[PDB]
Order: sequence, then C-alpha cells, then structure tokens
Amino acid sequence: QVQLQESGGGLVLPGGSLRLSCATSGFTFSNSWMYWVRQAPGKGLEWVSRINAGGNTVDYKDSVKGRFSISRDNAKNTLYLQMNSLKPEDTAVYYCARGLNRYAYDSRGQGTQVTVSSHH
Amino acid sequence: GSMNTDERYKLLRSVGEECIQESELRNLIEKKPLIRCYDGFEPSGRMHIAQGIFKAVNVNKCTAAGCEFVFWVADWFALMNDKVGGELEKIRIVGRYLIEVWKAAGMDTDKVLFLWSSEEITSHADTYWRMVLDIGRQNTIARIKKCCTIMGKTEGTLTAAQVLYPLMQCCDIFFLKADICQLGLDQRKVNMLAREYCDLIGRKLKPVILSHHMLAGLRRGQAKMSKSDPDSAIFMEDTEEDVARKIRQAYCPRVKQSASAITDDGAPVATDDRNPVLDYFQCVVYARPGAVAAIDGTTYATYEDLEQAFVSDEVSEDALKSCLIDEVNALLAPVRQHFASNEEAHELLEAVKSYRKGGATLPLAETALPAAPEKPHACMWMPALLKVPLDVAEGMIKATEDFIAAHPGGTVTVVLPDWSAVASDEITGVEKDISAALQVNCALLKAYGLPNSVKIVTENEVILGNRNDFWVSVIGIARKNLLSHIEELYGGELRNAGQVIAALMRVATALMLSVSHVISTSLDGHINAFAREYTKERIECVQTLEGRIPALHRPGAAPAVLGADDVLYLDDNDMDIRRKIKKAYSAPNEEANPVISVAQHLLAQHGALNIERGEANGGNVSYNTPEALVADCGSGALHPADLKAAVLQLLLDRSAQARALLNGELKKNMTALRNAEKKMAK
Ligand SMILES: Nc1ncnc2c1ncn2[C@@H]1O[C@H](COS(=O)(=O)NC(=O)[C@@H](N)Cc2ccc(O)cc2)[C@@H](O)[C@H]1O
Repeated sequence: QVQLQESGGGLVLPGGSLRLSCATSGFTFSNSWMYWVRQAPGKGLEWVSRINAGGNTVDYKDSVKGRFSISRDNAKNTLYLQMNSLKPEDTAVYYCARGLNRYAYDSRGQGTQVTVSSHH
Repeated sequence: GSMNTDERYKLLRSVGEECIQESELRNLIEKKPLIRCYDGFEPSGRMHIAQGIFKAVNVNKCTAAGCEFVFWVADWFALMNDKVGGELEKIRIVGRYLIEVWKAAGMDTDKVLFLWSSEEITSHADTYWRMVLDIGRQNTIARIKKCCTIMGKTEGTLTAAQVLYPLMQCCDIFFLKADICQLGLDQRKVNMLAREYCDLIGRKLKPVILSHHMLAGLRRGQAKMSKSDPDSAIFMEDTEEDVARKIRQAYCPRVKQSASAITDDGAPVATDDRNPVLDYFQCVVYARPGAVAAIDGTTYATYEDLEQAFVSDEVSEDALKSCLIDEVNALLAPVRQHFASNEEAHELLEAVKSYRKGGATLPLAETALPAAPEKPHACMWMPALLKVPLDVAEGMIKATEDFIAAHPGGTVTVVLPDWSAVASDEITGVEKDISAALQVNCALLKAYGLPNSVKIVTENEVILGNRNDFWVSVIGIARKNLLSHIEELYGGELRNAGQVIAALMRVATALMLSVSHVISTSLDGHINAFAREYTKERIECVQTLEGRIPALHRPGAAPAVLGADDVLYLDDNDMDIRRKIKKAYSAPNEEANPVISVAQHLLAQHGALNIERGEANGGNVSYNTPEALVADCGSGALHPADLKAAVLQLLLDRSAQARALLNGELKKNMTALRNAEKKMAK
C-alpha cells in the first residue's frame, strides 16, 4: 500500500533552518500532487505547501510564504521542504501527504517533529 | 389630476418601510420622465393577500405618482427554490393564475406590465447571463450565502445551489432597467448586493430600494405568513366563511403596535406584541386613499383611533375581528366573481388547488440524468492561463492520442471555456483577455502535436446554440447538489461564487456534447470529478500523464518563489529556451538532474539522441536507451554541456512550428496578453 516516511526534523533556534524529506512507495509519485501539512499542539492539521507533478505549480500557506520552499525529485520518489528563517509559531509535527488533486490529500506519513525555541 | 415633485415624493415614499436613499428618490422624481418600479414573485401556490390586495395598494400609489410597475413572474426562480414539486409546467399554470388575480385587483393596467422571467431572459441570453457570471465573479461565496433569506432559507446548512438564484435576482435589477426595487423587506439583502455591484462596475446611479412592510402571519408563533399553516394567511379567493374562520382564530393581543427594528437581513423576528389583526387593518384597510372602518356606529378615520379604541377596550376582540372579516370579504369579492364567471380562469384555479394534494410531501422532481452516448467521446478543457507549462500541454496531447488509439470509432473535443473562465476569474476576469489566451493556447497546442482529428468548440457555440436548454440543464444540476458538496471540490478554498457556476457549467457542457470521458490535467481534476459524481459514475475520468518535464532548478534547492526561467512554457520563444536551458541545473558524474530528465523524455519521443562532439572530447555518439544515457552521465563519459547543447537543439526543433505562430498569426493576441500579465502587478 501507500507508504510515506518523513525525516529531517529537530530542534532549532529562531532564525534557524531545516530540510525535511519524504521517501515514498506504493503509488505513482511522479504523477501526483504532493503536500506538506502540519499539526501544532492542540490544533488541527493545516496544509503548509503543495506541488504538482511537474514541479511547476506550487502553493504556500501565507505565514510561510517566502521562507519555506517545496520541491520534488521524481526520479527518487522523494519530496522536500526547505524551511528557512524559522519562528516559534512553526513548531509542529510536520507530515508529508499524497495529493488526490490540488485541493485534497489522503495518505500521511508518521511525521517528523520540528521545534523552534530559545529556551532549550 | 396633475401632481408636483413634493406630492409625488410623499406619495412614493409612503409605500416603503425603508427607502435607500431618500435623496436619490427625490432626484429621480425631479429628473426622470418615466420611473420604472418592479416586484417579482415566485409562482408557488394560491396567492396570499399580501401579494394581491396589499401589493395593489402600493402599485396604485406608484402608478399615481407617474410610475410604470413591472410584475416579474419568476418561473425559473420558483424552480430553483423547489416550489410546486419542481415541475416547471405546473409552475407556469400557477403563474397564469397569478396574472388573473392581479387583473381583477383593480390596478392601472396602462402602467403595469406582467413579464415572464424565462421568456425575457432567454430573449436576451447573451446580455443577461454574462452579468450573472460577472456578479458571481466579483463576490465571495460567503456574501452570496448571506442572501439566503430572500428565498426563506438558512445560509449554509441547507442551501442547494440556491447561490445562482440570488445572483440572478441581482442581475435582474439591471436587466429590467428598473429605477426602484419595490419588494418586501426580506429581499433587502439582494437589493443591497445590487447597489454593491454598481460600485464594482462604476455605475454612478444606483437603484433606489423602496422596501415595503412584511405583513404578519395569523397564527401565534410566527411573524410572517408561511408554508406551515394554510391558516397563517388568507388566500385571494378564500370563500367568505374560510375568511371568517381564519380571522376568528387569529392571535390578537391588546397591545399598541410600534414599528419593528429594521433587522439587517430584513426578515421579521417572532414577537408576542405583534398583533396580526391590527397589522391587516394598517396595511390592507387604512393604506387605501379614503379608507375607514366602523364598529357599532362609531367610525374610526385613522388606524391610530381604531388601535387606541382596541387598547382601552372600547372595542372588543370579536367586534374588531368581525369588522376585518367584512372589510376583507368586500375586497376579495371582485376576485371571486372573476373566477366564478370565466372558464379559463376557473380551470387555472382548479389546477392550482389540485397541486395541494398533487405536488407536495411527494419527493420533488429533479432533472433526469441522460443515458450514455453510444460512441465513446472524450472531452478536455483548455487551461485559461497565460503561461501553460510544457509538461501540462504535453500530457494533454498524449491523453488525446492515447484515447483515439483505445477507441478508434470515437471522438475527442477540446472545449475553450470562454464563459466559465470569466466566471471563475481566471486571468484578469475580462472576456477579451480570456478569449485571446484560449485562442493562443489552442493554436500552440496544435503546433506541438495535438491531432488534427481533435474537434474544437467554444462554450460560446455550445451556449448560444442552446440558449434555453443549456441554462435549464445548469438549473437542473444545481438543484440536485448541496452548495457544501461543491465547496468540498476546492477543499473550502472557493475564492468567488463564480467558481460554483463554473463547476455547474462544465457538467452542463459535458452533458450537452454527450461525453463518455473527461480528460483532466493536474490543474482541473478537482472540477471534472464533479461530472463523474453527478452522473453517478457514468462519465469516466481519465488523468493526463504529467511529471515528465520537471522544473529546471536543482531538486531540494528550489527558490521560495518560482521565477519564469525555472519552468518550460509552451509560449517560449528561441531566446527564452536558450536562457532557461542555460540556467537549468546539471553537474558532472551525476546520474540524474532536470537536464537528464528532459533528455530522457526527448529520447522516448524521438527514438534516439545525438551528441555532437568535436573530437578530443569523444567525438560523436548516439543514445537509443535511457539506461545507456544515465550510465555515461554517472561515469563522467558525457560532459553536462555536451548534453545541454543536444537537448537545446531538439527543444528548438520541436518548438519551430509554435515559434512561427508566435511571430505571425498570434502576434496580435500575444501583445494583448503580455499587457494583461503586467496588469497583474498585484
Ligand atoms: N408577508 C409578506 N408581506 C409583504 N410582502 C411579502 C410577504 N411575503 C412575501 N412578500 C413579498 O412579495 C414578493 C413575492 O415573494 S415570493 O413569492 O417569495 N418571491 C420572492 O421572494 C422573490 N424571491 C422572487 C423574485 C423577485 C425578483 C427577482 O428579480 C427575481 C425573483 C416579494 O417581494 C416578497 O418580499
């Protein structure tokens, strides 16, 4: 079946950066929309960005526009999220999701934790 | 006799509980030789006294003040709002019945017109419907949902593509060219929408909203005459004893009546102070020029006197009711006598009565799904984009080739969406620009290899060729779907109401052209999914194969904003392609990257790929398989710039027919396009 595994998460300081990656199997990744979504503590899932098959149509949630960048390697069946200029509000479990079309996703990986804090 | 500016004004102003704006009404009376008022009516059942006698009182005032008054018989609107079991032929009987009642109500038939909405709209289909889509284009879905009360409905919750109806009522204001909207307060929300639309299209003169009082319901738990009780309203040909029975059991508290706070939605809220017997006296008795009422010899000249007498118990509850029963029975007498002494009118009334046991509590009729077409026929919508990516276009081409191969008996049509793409605000929202871009994209797609056998139609041909049947299809489809269901198509990200109509139009178009298959890019598969949904899995969904020409930046090092040079478009000229392939990412001893990816695609399409190498670099070579190619790039054998020049060579070749059209036939359109691209500064 559809399998998705995220990686690259960790703890950074405000103004830090990370690169998430997702390795996928069990479906035709190269012809699929793909999403990054996140869940902050005690909040709903919300989409962060998404990208079409050819990597030519990309959307971003307003709060991350200009700071995050989504991309894909169709040869390797992997999806990427480059996160720069991270803020405390970006703290969440980040998931990689398969897109049915531009406005919908279904399968999700286990998720990778991202934390942005100066406290420790 | 002859009347002046001030006495005309006082008279007209007295019609309404509210007048937006009084200054405009005055300027209208002074300037305009003939003022046009209007009210519209859903033919849903026997006529309520408010739409007859009370209406006639206000129309007579309007015609006295020098106005024409249009009755818009809203046959399509009653269909959209699920009246008379959703049967249009039955709705038109009810409409004919209504016109007979109005003609017996004693109005100035020289200055009153009775128009049918379906007849008039269809006569000017191009004008009317363009505006409906333009109103939806420029408004949010939330804003149109707020107009739910004009249909007696609740926003969200139950609305079922009853979004179109408000858009239409609004279009009407302009279509009838009315100067004054003279409807009830519960219509106020759509009237405001029409004034909002004047600002959007820069029209300086706005329609004046002269809203009239909402007449109260007879029974106790309701402040308006409803669909629950036949006993909440007096019908316009109720027999004298039915009138007596209804008024006798009516709620009647001994409290002075003050004016209600004008709520923002305009619909009245239930209150125990509201006495419907006194409301009838105020609106149907004392509103007529010289009217008076009398109980036991005393004659009350104004409403205040009668009310005052009832509150101090000089007049009793049963006396006041007996006074009203006489007053109403006198007013309905002319109407009864017309239906008693006319075969045609009598038949209509009998047919209307038969729908009380003939159209309700029986599931509402809905448009039937047509059967499947016998020969397979695929359908594909052209993207309304200035910049169509090559990967998307290539996939469109391949999907049509693959379809013809699978079904040699069958057909493929490309639809140019020159109406629905305006409705959804696709580019600049302007007709001229959207047609241009569609024509350009059509030409370039043919130049890149779209088979000659593929038929090309505009929405314009489809719609104008079936002016009535198309829009009835759209109304049929709309009735059968919840607004929430169409909202789910965009995952609740609908930016305008025009997108809801665009979805309905696509399905209507797929039905009009008898399509077995819809072909979807990555950009519209969410919309074409609806066509399959609506037809109950009858229409099949074919998905285009994209992901073969990637973005040209390094994977895992994408820019936050994709620049023009990171992706290959089908309007790219010689300079563009040279520039993009120059900047495109590749590196030595690397098996994969965008340039290798584009090359593997070109190898698949052309059979082989020839690297021209001057000797000392390895000389010339051909690759006939992708596996050989990636090996030589991974080994170091093939230098990145050798491959780059080979790829560049082939892209210029494939694009030659297209680039010829860019400089010739399409140069008029392409100039008009890149001005609209700059016009997107925002
Ligand atoms: N209780 C009442 N008292 C006074 N007026 C009342 C009333 N109940 C309804 N009316 C008014 O009588 C008219 C007819 O009401 S209706 O049969 O429900 N039809 C409608 O409400 C409109 N939606 C029909 C319509 C009107 C104009 C258009 O451009 C298109 C359609 C409306 O002006 C309505 O406000």
